[PDB]
Amino acid sequence: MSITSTDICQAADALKGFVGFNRKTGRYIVRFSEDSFGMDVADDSITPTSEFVWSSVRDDVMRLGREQLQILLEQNINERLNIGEPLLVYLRRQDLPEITAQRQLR
Repeated sequence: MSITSTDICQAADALKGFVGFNRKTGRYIVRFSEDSFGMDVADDSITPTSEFVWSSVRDDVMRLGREQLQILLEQNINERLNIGEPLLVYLRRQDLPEITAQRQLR
């Protein structure tokens, strides 16, 4: 339960599932079938939680918003989404203050 190494950044990829806002219960829920929702859910609101935690502030520069994890906390299913242990600790403290990912080809 201690803070991990840079691998913490990679553990953010371990999270799996497609989260979407259902108008039936009126909440943001996670499913594994994108085909499950018809016209009751906006497809733009359906996003893989893997990339949902990444907030692009530039083109190729994304910042990890750990507050996104609180939305997963609403679901309360840690094993279902597969939240890494580095992610569990990241909710509290961090090695990298904000996990930043950027790729350039210049």
